[PDB]
Amino acid sequence: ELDQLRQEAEQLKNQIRDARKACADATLSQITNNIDPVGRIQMRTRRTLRGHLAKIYAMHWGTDSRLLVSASQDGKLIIWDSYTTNKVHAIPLRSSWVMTCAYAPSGNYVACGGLDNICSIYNLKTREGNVRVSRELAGHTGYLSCCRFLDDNQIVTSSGDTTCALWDIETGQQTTTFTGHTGDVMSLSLAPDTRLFVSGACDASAKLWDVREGMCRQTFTGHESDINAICFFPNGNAFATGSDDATCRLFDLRADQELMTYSHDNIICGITSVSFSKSGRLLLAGYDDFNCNVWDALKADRAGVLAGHDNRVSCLGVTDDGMAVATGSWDSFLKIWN
Amino acid sequence: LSAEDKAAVERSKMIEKNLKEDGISAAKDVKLLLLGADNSGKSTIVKQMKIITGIVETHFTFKNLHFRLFDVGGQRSERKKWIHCFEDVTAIIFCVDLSDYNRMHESLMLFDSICNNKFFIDTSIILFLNKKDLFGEKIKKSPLTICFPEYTGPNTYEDAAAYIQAQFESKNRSPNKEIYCHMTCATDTNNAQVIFDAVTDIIIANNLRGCGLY
Amino acid sequence: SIAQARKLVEQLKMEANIDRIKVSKAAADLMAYCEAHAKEDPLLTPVPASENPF
Amino acid sequence: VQLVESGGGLVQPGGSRKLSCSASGFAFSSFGMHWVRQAPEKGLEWVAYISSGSGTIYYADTVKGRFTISRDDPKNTLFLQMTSLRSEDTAMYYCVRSIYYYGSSPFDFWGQGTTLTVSSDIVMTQATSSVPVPGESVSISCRSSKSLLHSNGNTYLYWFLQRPGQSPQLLIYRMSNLASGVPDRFSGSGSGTAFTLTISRLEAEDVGVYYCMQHLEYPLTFGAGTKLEL
Amino acid sequence: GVLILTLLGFLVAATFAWNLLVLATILRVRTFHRVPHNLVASMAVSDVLVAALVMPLSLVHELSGRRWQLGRRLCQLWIACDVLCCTASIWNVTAIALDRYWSITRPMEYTLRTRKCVSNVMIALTWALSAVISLAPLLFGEECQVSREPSYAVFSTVGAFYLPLCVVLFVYWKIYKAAKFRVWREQKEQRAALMVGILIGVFVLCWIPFFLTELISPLCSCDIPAIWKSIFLWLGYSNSFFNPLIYTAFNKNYNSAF
Ligand SMILES: CCN(CC)C(=O)N[C@H]1C=C2c3cccc4[nH]cc(c34)C[C@H]2N(C)C1
Repeated sequence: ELDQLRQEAEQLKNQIRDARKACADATLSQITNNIDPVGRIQMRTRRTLRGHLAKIYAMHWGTDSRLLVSASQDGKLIIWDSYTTNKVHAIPLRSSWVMTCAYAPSGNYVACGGLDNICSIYNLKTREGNVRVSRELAGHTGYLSCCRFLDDNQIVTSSGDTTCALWDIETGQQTTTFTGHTGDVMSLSLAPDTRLFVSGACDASAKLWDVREGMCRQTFTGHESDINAICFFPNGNAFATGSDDATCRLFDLRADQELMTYSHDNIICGITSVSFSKSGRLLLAGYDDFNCNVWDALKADRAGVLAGHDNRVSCLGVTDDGMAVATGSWDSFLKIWN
Repeated sequence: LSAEDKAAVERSKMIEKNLKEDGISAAKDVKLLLLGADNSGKSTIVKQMKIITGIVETHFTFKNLHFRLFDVGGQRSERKKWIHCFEDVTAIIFCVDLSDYNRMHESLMLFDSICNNKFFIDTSIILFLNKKDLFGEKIKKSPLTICFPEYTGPNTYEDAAAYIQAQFESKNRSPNKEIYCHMTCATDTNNAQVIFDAVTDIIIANNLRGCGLY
Repeated sequence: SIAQARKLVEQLKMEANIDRIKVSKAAADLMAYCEAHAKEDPLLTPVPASENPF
Repeated sequence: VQLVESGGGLVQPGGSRKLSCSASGFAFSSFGMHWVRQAPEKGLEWVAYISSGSGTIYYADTVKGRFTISRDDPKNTLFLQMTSLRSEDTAMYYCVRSIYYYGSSPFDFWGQGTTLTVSSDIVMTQATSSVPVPGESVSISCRSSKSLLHSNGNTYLYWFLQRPGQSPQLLIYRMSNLASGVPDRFSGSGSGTAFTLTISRLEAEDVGVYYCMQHLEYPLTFGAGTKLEL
Repeated sequence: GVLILTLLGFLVAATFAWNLLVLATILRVRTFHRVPHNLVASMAVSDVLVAALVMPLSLVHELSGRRWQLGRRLCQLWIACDVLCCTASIWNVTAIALDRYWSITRPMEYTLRTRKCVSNVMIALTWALSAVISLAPLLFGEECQVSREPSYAVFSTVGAFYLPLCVVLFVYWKIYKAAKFRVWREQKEQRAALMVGILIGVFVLCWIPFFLTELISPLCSCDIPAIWKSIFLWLGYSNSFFNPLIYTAFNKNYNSAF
């Protein structure tokens, strides 16, 4: 039985590959061939926020499309007012090694985490006119990579011990644990209906999870290196990923396979972050060569370049109303484009 | 601007002063990275360290400078995903235990990756050889042939220790990096002086290469 | 190893029995959403400077 | 949160006194502070204001050159020095805290005052002076001499309630927003120069005097006050 | 003789553009806003000012035989611009040497705010001193000469070139000893001595021939042919060409931006 089970595993893998082949009749490039291109897209820098003294690792927009938070290796969290470039809050962090941050949809909480292996929750709206720590979540055996809010009482985290978890803030415990990855989980993304989420790890694969039952639905493998970023389509039936092999790919859920590949011969550097537009016609990616490219999501053609940084672009972001794009970098600066 | 808009602008100015003060108070520190296999003497490298499973930070003060030491051994994951967080440190401290023939060929393997890393092209290394006394008493039983098979020489105390030092220094292939080596026992107390002198030579060399001499 | 291998086989079976649709149908669905919301995307059609808050 | 004021008493005309206030339960250094007085036969009147960091000081036109305001952060104390006291200065003096950033709620906490006895502005008009009125709906009105709608899209109108034998408390800020710890039956609406406050499903403990204040520019002005009686 | 007019014009044009490019790089590029870079900017400004107006009027004087044939109240703006704009270059070289000296002998104490403070003190006293040495023979006291008074040829010459020369020689001797003592080996040692030889050699032969005559003639009793004098004068001017080469051409962070 120590070898009979292995034979059945290879048999089921071949059935899946043949089933996907039968569902492929035409490519997306063939279908969308008779569409006028979007053209040339040029964007200018409208704001430049200063005040950080080290590398910037993460940022997140608010649901009101005016407020945003950012994290840096100087041990500070800063909340900005993008319209007037005013600083609202500056929260000192106990551990200076930070890798991710999040902003609650309601607007009353923020999240932080890093090499300490604790996710920390901060209370913004309270008496005494100051920000105080509300909860410390412990239980991961590796560094925290990403975190996202579902409500004011639920949060999902990914870590470097090849697991994902869902927590209850008041109790301080984790209700569900998601397992199956082989390498370190690096990125995470939530669906608009918040009933499923997708993850990508260092085993060059992506998995679809069910929040309630805590099971695994589908697995996607098309890359050749580590996966760093992931994002959902606004419709909710597709997602995109970025890897270290200088390539972005688009995956479909109902067809359960890959649809498009975005690549060029002049790029040999990795991809740090990806994001979509409000309509879904544009895909934005940040690279290691200090730039940011704009792709046509339906025709796999370059449209524009955003070049204003002196070091590596670490993070991206698009407002809920699709009016601006924010970028962060290792030169302690973050800019707002339009 | 309205009455409340002017009040908000004044709040941002005070936050900008606190941020400026904290940056000044942080630039006058020396950051060092502590690496090595388990049971190599990392925890007791300096007698007067004070702690201030993730990352462990120990700080001590000497002369007038402030030293910060970071220990990362509790992260059993891929180093390449977080090794870039320590790109701007002054130097790297490496510890090797000479009484253990099992950790060998693993300490050498770990030393090779650090010395040939993309983010550490021009970072010097301060190398510590620990437990020389117990290594000397052990050599009367195992003549270093068990650990290193390709060894031919008079192995009393020195040619054995000289061989180990030559093995680590051969891993460096670069003209802008220097390796500092020192042998310590379990009772030596002048470890802070050795670190102080090595850092002083590092800053001098960095200043010459900024004026076109090296 | 017996326990580890049994779980792997029990996972492949669940993923190998689902309902899949054609690529052509799914490609058309991706198109239709784009022209439906094309006129409400400021990054495609920039708004006049009067309505731009940046 | 607690604010306690000390001082007061009987002072001869032409004299001088000093008033103090003590804070406990919040961060005193991140708040601006105000002084507001209430004559025995009048309503509320603004006096002075000192900013966080002591960078800005404002005075009313009728206390300029006579009164002084200062703060002490290590000891958590606010001061007020008065000289050349006339008979019109007899009132009860309150101490109010306020914070200023995007989305905040200034004028949110008031203290219990101390009594003192001595032997181009915008005009806010509240036409109603008394209304006899349970289980019903009432509406109050306030008027302004100039439009309070700024070019940034904010209307700077504030409401307050003063129960008998108590200190005033905040109900509505910026003409629409509802303060914390206030039942949802209070609502606010209006436009430039015309404002209204609506109370639905009236209950007990809602009796008292209601005031409208503007925060567009200094000095800050109040209304006459409308009284609700059973 | 015809090509001589073009050759001097080539030196005049190249110097003005070369130092202007240096100023643009420091102001524009954000990686050159550090403490060790404000001093090199101040040297470029002095070399620009020499090439802009000091050199072209010198050619006209040389072109117009030996006589002036121009109006007064203009050479007064010409004599005062040859002493202020040339002394600044000499004293900016000294400021570079002193900064480098203290970065090698006191590495843990000459850094951060102390380095920024002392560097800005030097950049001020280098300009005030040249103003004093230029306007003193005007505010206090045909062919437009500077001064033949012996009371002035032993105060400006010593106070502008001879005193800085002693400081520069002493500093670079200590740096050479420090580099050799602190330790492949043959290649590094050869480069260390070659770099210092370029620095001292250019600074001496470009100024020492003219400045010796400026001291002997007002004290002794002897004149020199105008042929020899003309060659000497243009040696000094030709130091706003090497300066922006040596102190920026052979450094990496600069050549990176070409
Ligand atoms: C334009 C004036 N003329 C034409 C008559 C010159 O012959 N001028 C010479 C005199 C000089 C001088 C003399 C004494 C002290 C000094 N400190 C710095 C200098 C200087 C510069 C030096 N200049 C470069 C050459």
